[PDB]
Amino acid sequence: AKSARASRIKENHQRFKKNIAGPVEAARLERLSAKLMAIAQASGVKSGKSIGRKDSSIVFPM
Amino acid sequence: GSLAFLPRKRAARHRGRVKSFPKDDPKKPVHLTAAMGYKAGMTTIVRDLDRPGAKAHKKEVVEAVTIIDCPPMVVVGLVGYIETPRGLRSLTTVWAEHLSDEVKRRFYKNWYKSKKKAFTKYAKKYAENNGASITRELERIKKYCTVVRVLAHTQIRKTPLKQKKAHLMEIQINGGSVADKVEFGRSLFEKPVTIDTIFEKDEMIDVIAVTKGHGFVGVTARWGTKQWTVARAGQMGYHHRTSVNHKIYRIGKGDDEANASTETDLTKKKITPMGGFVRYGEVNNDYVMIKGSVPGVKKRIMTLRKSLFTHTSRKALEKVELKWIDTSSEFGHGAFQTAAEKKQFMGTLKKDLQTS
RNA sequence: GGGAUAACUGGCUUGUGGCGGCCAAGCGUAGCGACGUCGCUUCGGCUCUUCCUAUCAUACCGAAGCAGAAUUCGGUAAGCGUUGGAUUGUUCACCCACUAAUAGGGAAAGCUGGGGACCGUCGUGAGACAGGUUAGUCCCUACUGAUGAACUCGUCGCAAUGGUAAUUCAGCUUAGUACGAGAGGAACCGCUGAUUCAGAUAAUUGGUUUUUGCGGUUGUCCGACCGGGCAGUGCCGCGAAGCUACCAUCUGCUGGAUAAUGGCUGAACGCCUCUAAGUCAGAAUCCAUGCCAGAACGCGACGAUACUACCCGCACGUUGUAGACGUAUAAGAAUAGGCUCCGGCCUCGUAUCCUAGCAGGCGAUUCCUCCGCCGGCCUCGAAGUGGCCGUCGGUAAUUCGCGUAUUGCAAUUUAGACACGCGCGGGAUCAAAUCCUUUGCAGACGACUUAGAUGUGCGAAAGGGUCCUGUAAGCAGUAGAGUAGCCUUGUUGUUACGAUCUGCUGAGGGUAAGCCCUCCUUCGCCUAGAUUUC
RNA sequence: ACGAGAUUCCCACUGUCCCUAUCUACUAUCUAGCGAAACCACAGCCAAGGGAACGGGCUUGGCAAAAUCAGCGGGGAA
RNA sequence: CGCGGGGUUAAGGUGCCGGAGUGGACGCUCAUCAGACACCACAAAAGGCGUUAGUACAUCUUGACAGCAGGACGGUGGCCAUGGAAGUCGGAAUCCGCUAAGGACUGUGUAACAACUCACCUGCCGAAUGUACUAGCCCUGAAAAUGGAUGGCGCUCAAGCGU
Repeated sequence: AKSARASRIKENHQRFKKNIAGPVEAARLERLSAKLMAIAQASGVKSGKSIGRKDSSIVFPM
Repeated sequence: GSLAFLPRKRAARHRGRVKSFPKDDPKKPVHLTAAMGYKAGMTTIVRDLDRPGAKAHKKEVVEAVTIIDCPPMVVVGLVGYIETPRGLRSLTTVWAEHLSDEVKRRFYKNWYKSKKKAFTKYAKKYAENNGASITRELERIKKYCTVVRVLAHTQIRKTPLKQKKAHLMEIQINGGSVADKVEFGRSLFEKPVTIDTIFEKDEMIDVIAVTKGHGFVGVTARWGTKQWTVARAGQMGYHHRTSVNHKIYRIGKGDDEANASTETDLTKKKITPMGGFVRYGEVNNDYVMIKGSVPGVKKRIMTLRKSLFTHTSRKALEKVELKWIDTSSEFGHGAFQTAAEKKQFMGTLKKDLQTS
């Protein structure tokens, strides 16, 4: 029989993932993301927009 | 035995880690990946099979399903990781204001005798015009990180468990730009996320949990007998396991009051068995009906995550139609689905007349 | 009886016989002479782990009158498997089947059945002897699991490294199609199961019963009844819970590079060539992902940190440093080319920068050059910094005046950076873990999941539900077989006892000990006490 | 005919086995008290090499982190 | 060969373990586990469309080797045999003409022909080629079974081989 890591089986699975399983899982993800979208939507230094410094080693201590 | 599970030692943690989230590309919409639930037990269902090419096609099949109690999770934080030549590294994490007592219990070993001040100074960061500090961390994640995760914790006061210390985990945010998912995580702060939003019906998931322990066991039951490759005695059970390809059969709402009802049987009943789930209690929240068996004992924390790859079987993307859900008692040879059905069968009793 | 000798083999072994003639490049100056051709023909069984390939099967290729089907020979391949019986008649020991197939060896090994040597005496054409003597040498480590000091305790993670997993068959469709005179008779794509292996799980079914839970019954006993004791759990039936069973159920996943081989463009070699430069595809192969563990001396993020001293400034240390003394210097890319200011330049870092002053003073003359600290705006995440502006401080580019002596003719020119500790004076904070009791998602002990401070708390009862058994004790009905008295005959005479049956009674009993719920169902307990910690 | 004689055949039964699972008591385990012996040059990781098919100490690699608890049987001539 | 100090060497070495040269000159070699001093066995008159040096013979402006464009004819389907057999299922002979040259034919092909192809010849092109041996270095020239060895890393105009 053909192994699970056979090249031919991978090619057939790749077509199945692209032509049958893909569209179905894409539609499922759209509905799920919409539900989570609904729940969620329900001076640089002084403002933090300028990302500054908060509060063993890699080099030899000179 | 198998040498792929060779270090048969007790799991380092009781919770179990995902160890792999599905690969992320920015094209898909923003979504979560994993969730937590508590194992309630098992029950029997009848399914109207629609498997073209099978012997049981257009026939009724009896199957065993497991029930996981899933109260909504609360999103209380956000974590960002960066890519390094040494792997993924946590750059910074941004916690939300107003954490609950349960999630603070996770941070303490002796909560009763402690002066509960975890995140007391962190709360002042939000409300004392140090919001620049909070935004600076949020902007740091946006412009340096490639993977953003959400810290969500369970609500075990809703669960019929004597434990009061909730469970934390990081759930990856997949499908979007790093900027998009950061705004996603910040908007989810202090908010409950229900299970029907993370997963849904007739989809196939993976479950991660720690198996039931057995203690010191000999070669006969440990390695299955009729150096590192020679069977020996030691710990059997309490091993971290990742089981894949388990189909969700139903997601119950808990507030429906007819969770166990189908379009075939018109009986207003919930999922809890007559007398309650044995050694667990009553499921009063959202629940996920998973086909077959799943690692872990009852009332054990259960980690549910998505499939790492697009499925290659017709077992996925196939509709699940239910005919009847068992609710009879698991404490014995039960024969009644509802308290009314028992009283109707046996008539009225001596105590019934004496009380009335 | 004496002499030499402990004994053998170790780049051993494997597929193609020997002898004679003919031919025969050479060597040689007759002799050796290969390939061919001719002539003559102790043993058996038992095993577990791993390895090898000299491959039986499964995968992929090359060839064959290989039409199809089934095959045969050969190549890469050890990833994955390699059975159940007979051994009861005969022999060179080998039949029966099942299966995809029923390949061969190494580690050379232990159990189990089959199947002694010296003298002495009496004799030797030859043996006999119950005549004597005698050898018979609970610890460390490895492996499997469990804890663990130091780094304040804890939470969430990363992933170096180590292991690694899936296998074979069948059925449906293609299709009674291609192919074939007929008989027969495929395959790719698609779909559904099953074998072996592996990891889990207890709804359901079966098994198990100290639930000693309920009931029945034997012997003996508590005077009888009730309720029970003993028979190391008397015996029997059911029996939850727990544990388990291919006796039950669920699940087992995808990228890159290759071997044999088939090709493209094209020299060698004016044809030609898959190979030389370049390059396409291609096996169950290889490497990784998915999966398991986590370095207890690998790392990251976050929370709270009581003292000690957490942060800041400077004051030093008779404090530690596999080893300061200008510890100065960023393009990228090619090497049969490159750089540029677009003029030109490139062997050459023997280059560029910085480089003077009591270990570097004081005062001038003169100069806007360089250095430093602080702020403001920004920028630096691969193990996180630099730029711009402003203030202040220092500052030979030129030239002087004052000072250096005495360390006595050299003696490390004690001078840097990091870390650690001791002190002041300014700001800031008022923490945890363990023991203990408890929990059973855990367990040999440690460890682990829990809970203990007012709460949806913990514990003990109780009520209800759900399950198990199978109808309690007692009372009553002439229902009742049967055993006896009263009077005299009874065609219906009465009075007592009366096993059993029926009703009260799906009753009574048990119910978490690893079942479920509690509206004030009742009662009680609480902000401890001990140790340690930056 | 007889025989705790042997063998074969027939019927019946069986955890012998397919293929194991469950249960009970005493141990194994932990604690209090009591408390030995065998044995002991010194030790104790693996690989290749160390002419005398001899290695445990040498060579040169793999490496290599305190202190412990339980299991086992791998190693210590003719 | 007494106990010490200084100097110089032998065998062996100077890429790092490791003290001393990534020393100098000219060449050779690319190995799918090269070689680094074992040179005995496997092992031969052995297989290599690997590479370099050499020896002998041979062809060449009278045009050599390779190629392209053409010829490759006639007696004659030679004789026997064969159902059929014409160069090409077989046996045996294998001559002559025209010639520039062309076999009573080297392969494909047909039932038999036909047709194609080779040998051989000519035109175009243009200068060096062919064969067989010898000597170096390289591949193969047979290997089982715990993971390991030029001592190890590693080394390719070498850190290999010869002087």
